[PDB]
Amino acid sequence: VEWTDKERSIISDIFSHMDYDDIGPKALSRCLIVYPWTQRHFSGNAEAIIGNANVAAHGIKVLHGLDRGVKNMDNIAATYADLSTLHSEKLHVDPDNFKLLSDCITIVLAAKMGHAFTAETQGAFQKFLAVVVSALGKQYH
Amino acid sequence: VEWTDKERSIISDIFSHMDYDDIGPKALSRCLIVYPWTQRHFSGNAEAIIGNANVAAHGIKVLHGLDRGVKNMDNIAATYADLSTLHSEKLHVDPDNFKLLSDCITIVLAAKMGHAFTAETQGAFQKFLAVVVSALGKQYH
Amino acid sequence: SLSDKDKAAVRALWSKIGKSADAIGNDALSRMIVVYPQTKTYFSHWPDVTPGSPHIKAHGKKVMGGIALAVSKIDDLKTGLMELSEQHAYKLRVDPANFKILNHCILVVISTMFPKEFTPEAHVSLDKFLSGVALALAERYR
Amino acid sequence: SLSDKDKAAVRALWSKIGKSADAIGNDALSRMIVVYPQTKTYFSHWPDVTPGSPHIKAHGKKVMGGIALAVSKIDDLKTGLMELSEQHAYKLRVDPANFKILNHCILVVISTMFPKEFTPEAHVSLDKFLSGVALALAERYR
Ligand code: HEM
Ligand code: HEM
Ligand code: HEM
Ligand code: HEM
Repeated sequence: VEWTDKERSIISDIFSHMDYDDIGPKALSRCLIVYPWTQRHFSGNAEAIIGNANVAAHGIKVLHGLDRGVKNMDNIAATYADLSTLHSEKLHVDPDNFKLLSDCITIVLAAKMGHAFTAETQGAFQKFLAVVVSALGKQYH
Repeated sequence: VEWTDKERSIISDIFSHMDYDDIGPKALSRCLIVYPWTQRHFSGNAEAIIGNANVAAHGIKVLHGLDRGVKNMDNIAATYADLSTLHSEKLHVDPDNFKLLSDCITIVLAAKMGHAFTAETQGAFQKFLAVVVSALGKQYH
Repeated sequence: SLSDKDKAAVRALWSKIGKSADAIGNDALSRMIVVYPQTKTYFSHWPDVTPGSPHIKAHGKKVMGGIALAVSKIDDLKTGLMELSEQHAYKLRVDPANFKILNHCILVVISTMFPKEFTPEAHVSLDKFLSGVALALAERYR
Repeated sequence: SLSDKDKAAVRALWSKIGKSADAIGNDALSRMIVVYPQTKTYFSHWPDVTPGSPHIKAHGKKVMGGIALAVSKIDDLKTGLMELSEQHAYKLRVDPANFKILNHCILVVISTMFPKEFTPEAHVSLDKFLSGVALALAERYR
């Protein structure tokens, strides 16, 4: 991707106003309920999942993980090379799972931001997640 | 992608032994019958489609189009930038269509090559088409 | 397939948000066109196709009315949406890959408008429902 | 959904290629593991998981026997494949994204083995059938 200055500003703004501790756990628990086959990773009901500290911890890690991408928007695939290997090689996370998660991150953000999550905002945010998802799932390009 | 020498050799071999005039029309007519919504592009029955000279002409163009990618495997996204614009901007081809087509190219090749289309062969061939499909559909990475 | 649990969840959610169907459609349609530019071409016959557009607004009512129809026909989406499938396949020739795109935009809009009601449990059943709606709209395609 | 035309085409094709079901499965399973490495993990309990493997061969017979079951249950895939859905969802915990991958490998193998029989018209109906099979296997997932 060739980022426009407006995209960089939008992504920077979203991340600076996001409360990771709130958004992270929500996005991951939402992902575990909507695509329950992802639950296998955090077992090492819905109510249970939502309050599970292990789920919360990784959800927060995911958001901090996106931050290094936000820090260097032009070196994303390189930035996530190691995390990609970890999730496939050691964790056996199916590469399709990154896209499912992300949609859940976008949906939880949309709920937090409400009408401030404009179309232009959604476009920039989803484009940034797409690039990260490609690097994690190691897509051919 | 970082091509291995074996991948380059496989792709080079496949393309040097493929009869474009036969494979091209077959792949496109197969695509038009299996995902018939793609027919809209060549109307400007199955039997009719298979013998349609317009369909055949573009199927052959597709294969010659892949050849420039084969010629510079390390500059594929750049190579297809213009063709990408043409298909989206001027032709309104849905980006999902490149993946459908491609699967049809792979399937027609598999039929031609028979058991010579080994798993390793299929892997190298599909990986090359994936990279081309990403450049044509202009995927975020 | 939709279970009785899924059907009940979708009816309960629609009961709650249905009042805002027009606004949901205008917003979902606006987003689609902007975020997935390959979709703009289907609406190019309209004088104005931007988020603010009066055409977008009018059609958004029709899109969510089709979703409301889907909710009433939840027990048999194939039969209930057959005429809309025919229309999209034959008359409008809308590439079927786009149904899941509009569905995602509808989920995003419902989330921005009803954060309280759109819980993860409402989301799983509505997503299975929208997948069923997309498959039903794809009925006449091949 | 599968039309009577689709059902008849799938039964006619299976009538023709069914004799080679074991070989089709061994080959499809081999390809999957090699071309989509994320799938290898589900079979890591086997001593040998390479194209040549005796485990691959034995299981390939079981995979195409499930496809043969699907052909016999073509009128109601959901009910016919419910037990296999339960098994993949709950006991094996196979990520459902992989069903379409094996399906593509099965199409590739049938094409290498029966170029004459696997015409574009056989392909469209078999592809709609395999999509239905994947959706049925996904029944117990959520
Ligand atoms: C945007 C996507 C993701 C990012 C940025 C992300 C980030 C991370 C990070 C920072 C860690 C700690 C890694 C380390 O210790 O070096 C981790 C661990 C892990 N990830 Fe993810 N992850 C993502 C998606 C997923 C998905 C979709 C799953 C599974 C469905 C998953 C499952 C795991 C598990 C099991 C661990 C180990 C447990 C833990 O550390 O909490 N991750 N991930
Ligand atoms: C690997 C994918 C493809 C390649 C390499 C390819 C290549 C080409 C080439 C070389 C041309 C002539 C372009 C020019 O005049 O500058 C062309 C034209 C065109 N393409 Fe494609 N194409 C592909 C996929 C598709 C798909 C999937 C569709 C539609 C379903 C499609 C529809 C068209 C149409 C309508 C034309 C104009 C008619 C013609 O020139 O035959 N193409 N394409
Ligand atoms: C949730 C899925 C969708 C629903 C329920 C839906 C519903 C509708 C309804 C009710 C109509 C009016 C039909 C009539 O006149 O009887 C229609 C027309 C139309 N739809 Fe859809 N649709 C969906 C998805 C799509 C998508 C994905 C696109 C394109 C990307 C699309 C493009 C159109 C267009 C262009 C028209 C005609 C607009 C006009 O000329 O005024 N539809 N749709
Ligand atoms: C066309 C779709 C598929 C069919 C019809 C199918 C069919 C079968 C059948 C008949 C069995 C034996 C079940 C029993 O013991 O009663 C089974 C087991 C199993 N399947 Fe599938 N399956 C499919 C897709 C998948 C995919 C996509 C994967 C993984 C990527 C998978 C992984 C497994 C594994 C690991 C076992 C157990 C193997 C063992 O321990 O021996 N299956 N499947």
